[PDB]
This record gives sequence, C-alpha cells and structure tokens, in this order.
Amino acid sequence: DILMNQTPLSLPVSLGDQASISCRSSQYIVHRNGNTYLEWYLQKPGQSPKLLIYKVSNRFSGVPDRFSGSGSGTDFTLKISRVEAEDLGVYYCFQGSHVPYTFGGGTKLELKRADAAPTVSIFPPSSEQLTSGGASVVCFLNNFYPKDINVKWKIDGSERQNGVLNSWTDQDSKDSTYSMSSTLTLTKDEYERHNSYTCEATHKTSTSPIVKSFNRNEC
Amino acid sequence: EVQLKESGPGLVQPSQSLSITCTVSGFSLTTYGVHWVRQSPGKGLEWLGVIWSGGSTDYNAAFISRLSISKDNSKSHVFFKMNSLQANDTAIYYCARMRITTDWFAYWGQGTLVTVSAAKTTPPSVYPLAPGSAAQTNSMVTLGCLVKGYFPEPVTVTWNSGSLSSGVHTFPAVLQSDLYTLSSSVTVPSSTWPSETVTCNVAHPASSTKVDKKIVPRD
Ligand SMILES: C=CCO[C@]1(C(=O)O)C[C@@H](O[C@]2(C(=O)O)C[C@@H](O)[C@@H](O)[C@@H]([C@H](O)CO[C@]3(C(=O)O)C[C@@H](O)[C@@H](O)[C@@H]([C@H](O)CO)O3)O2)[C@@H](O)[C@@H]([C@H](O)CO)O1
Ligand SMILES: *[C@@H]1O[C@H](CO)[C@@H](O)[C@H](O)[C@H]1NC(C)=O
Ligand SMILES: [K+]
Repeated sequence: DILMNQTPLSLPVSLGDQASISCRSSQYIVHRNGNTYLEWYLQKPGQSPKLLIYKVSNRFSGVPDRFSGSGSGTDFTLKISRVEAEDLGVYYCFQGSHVPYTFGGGTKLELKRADAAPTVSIFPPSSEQLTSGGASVVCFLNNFYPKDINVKWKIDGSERQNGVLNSWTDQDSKDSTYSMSSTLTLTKDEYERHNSYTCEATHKTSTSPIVKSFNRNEC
Repeated sequence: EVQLKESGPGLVQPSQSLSITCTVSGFSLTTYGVHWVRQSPGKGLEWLGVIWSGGSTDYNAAFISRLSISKDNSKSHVFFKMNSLQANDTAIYYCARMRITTDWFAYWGQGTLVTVSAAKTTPPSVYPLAPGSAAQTNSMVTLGCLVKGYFPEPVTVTWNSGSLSSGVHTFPAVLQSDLYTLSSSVTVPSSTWPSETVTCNVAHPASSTKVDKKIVPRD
C-alpha cells in the first residue's frame, strides 16, 4: 500500500500567521489515467472532513484564496497564508491513485497561547461508590499549555500503573487551554488496604512535579 | 442540495454485520462513483472501497473478504455491508464522493458512529466529587461528578441546570469493562461553595435516567 506521512503532527499558530503542512508518499501517486489524485481535507470537531484541494493544486468550491496546494513525485504541501479562526482543525492528505486509497495521519492546526500550569485536584471515592464495591480516585489536571503532560499515581509511596484511565479535552473555545482527567479505579477492598494516595503531574512549566494527595487515616 | 444521507444502526454485536444505506441527492450514481471510508482512534482514516458508475467495485484488500458495496441507480441508494465485526471495528463510517477529476460533487455524508459491543443498556451511577475533609482550601474550588458504568453513549451533564456554564470541563467517555465512564469538573468561588448549592444534572436518554447530584462537603 501507499504510505502517506504527514508532518508536523501538530502545528500551533496565531490568528494571522501563515502555515505549511507536508505530506510525503511512499511511492509515486499518478493514476493510470494520468491524473495525480492528491487531495487535502480539513475536519472540525464533530463534522465530516471537507475537501480543500484536489488533484494537487486545485481549490474546491468556496475554498478561500489563502489556501493553496503544490507538489509532485512523493512530495506535497498545503500552505495557508493568513490563518483565520475558521481554519483551525485537523488537516489530512489522501491519495486516490493506487488501490487501496490511503490517508495521512493528520495535522492539527491549533491556536497559540501563553504557557499555563495544570491546576491539579484530587478527589477521594464517595461513600456511595464504596457501598457499591468500587473505589475511583479522580484527579483533574485543568487548563494547561502546551498539550504535553505526564500523570502518575502513587499509593503508599509506590507508583501504581494498573487501574488508571485518562481522558483529554480538545482546546477550550474561551481560553485556548486543555484539560485532562486521570482516574484510578480500585475495588473497595484494595482501596482500604492503603492509606496514602497521590496524583503527580509533570509538565513543561515546572521542573518539579505538582503533587496532590490525601490520606485515608483522615477520611 | 448535494446530500449524502446515511442510515443504519449505531450498535452492532460482536461477529454480526453492519449495514448502512447512503441516499444520494444532487448528482447521478450513473455518472459518479461513491466511496466508503471509516475513522477510528486506532487507525485514523481508512478507505474501504468504492462503487463506480457502471457498478464495478474496488475494495481495500484488508476488508475484501467481508465487505460488499452495491447500489440501486433508480432509487439513488448505495449500500454498504461489512460482516463479522469485532471491537476494533468501532468507528465512524462515511459514504463520500472523493478523488474527483472534472466534477464539483466532493461531499461526505454526516457519518455513522458504529459501536461494536455485546453490552446491555445500563444506566450510570452518579457519584459526587467533593474535596477530602483534609484540607484543602484556596480560590477557586473545583468540584465534580463521576458518571460511571453506563451504556450506550451518550450522557449529558450540566451544572445547576446550566447556570454554571463557565468553568466546566466535561471529559470524553472511556471504556472500563464493557461500560462507559466519564467525569465533569466545575470550578466556582471558594466563598460561594458550600454557602451556595452546586448540583450536577446527568441525563442518559437511552435509559430514561435523569439525576441531580448535590456536592456536599465531607466531614
Ligand atoms: C461503465 C463504465 C466502465 O467503467 C467502470 C465502471 O464505472 O464500472 C469503472 C472502471 O474503473 C476505472 C477504469 O477506467 O478502469 C478506474 C477507476 O480508478 C476510475 O478512474 C474509473 C472512472 O474513470 C471514475 O469515474 C469518475 C469517478 O467516479 O470519479 C466519474 C466519471 O464521470 C469521470 O468524471 C471520471 C474521470 O474523468 C476519469 O477518472 O471519474 O475508471 C473500470 O472498473 C470499468 C471495468 O473495467 C468495466 O469492466 O468499469
Ligand atoms: C482487529 O481485531 C481483531 C481482534 O480479534 C484482531 O484479530 C486483528 O488483529 C485486529 N486488526 C486490526 C487491523 O485492527
Ligand atoms: K450517466
């Protein structure tokens, strides 16, 4: 199959910046009929992808001038000249020359902002949940930038890897930050075998991790 | 005006088949091919196959053994059927006209979210998330609701009937066991809570569940 490699994975930008997205094919993508079926799609959250550029360089119906494509051989590029708010989303490249047709991995176009540390909050299991036999310890890591972040659970001094599930938000409409939850789920019985519970966040902003915790002795 | 309308199930049992109808308006199926594509967090966008104007087909060979695309030119319907679905076939499925040459009918259907699961409909538990007794105070205060063990998606969550629209992060659902779990955080003035009531409203229409859960401080 033809491999389609997009770069960068993620591209931060300010409203008014110019942007350049790359797509590289593992082979030549000229159809038997002579046409080069390299296409560029933009997708917003919760919407279907929409065609921007077809046959390498041609703009689709209602695509602004600021969008343009070029390329040949194994090398293709999409450039935006002055990014506007409506341009933010995930960009994909597609080849329809050689069956099976294939997509690139996507490039996310997101809005730049100043750095922010996560606001970390730890929550013990409710008494209601314990009655039901389960114990979910929840940690929120809210409003941080950039996206990259690491979360670590410790129980009575020891890192705990199993039982941890994480969920991430998209970039916030109002402030442009992200937010994450990390949830450690245990049985009631194992929850009550331990005393100290710690959620640890390590982020670009600090060389020290941010550590929130509680003790069951006090619960 | 050009529309590709998708219809079919959003839920398929493991080992069963997925059928989708794509009802096309705005161009002729006897002039233009219609493609089928899916999107999953494991594999991103994947092209599955195509039915050309004459009824000949091309399939992605990773699916050829269980995939069939046919059509009815007179009704303007394209039919997708995939057999023997497994958990990792959970994805958004699309019909679409893409890889265009001469025409401007490049449009995608609205997408059909297909979940492959043997799970039974199941209402959520709604656990309130309040700070541990110890300690812990500074402005603002972050609270939450844990909405655990439901099926299928979705649930909605608002706070104080939507009064606290701002300062809320409701995270994407993750699977634990065969059921869904998510949480919503809300951040509101330290002076307000608990002097001021904060209640999360959770809805799971599939089970006719509506639950308000007040966040009591713990002692
Ligand atoms: C009845 C027509 C015979 O052609 C087909 C069929 O329609 O069933 C398709 C044909 O596939 C190929 C080919 O020429 O071998 C290759 C394939 O990759 C495509 O390029 C198709 C068509 O050319 C695509 O048609 C369209 C499109 O759907 O995008 C629409 C057309 O109106 C036109 O705009 C063209 C464009 O100008 C040229 O691409 O695009 O052609 C092949 O499967 C034969 C089969 O050999 C018959 O036994 O059937
Ligand atoms: C998908 O799922 C099945 C699970 O039984 C597995 O056999 C197969 O390796 C998986 N392949 C892909 C491409 O997801
Ligand atoms: K025709």
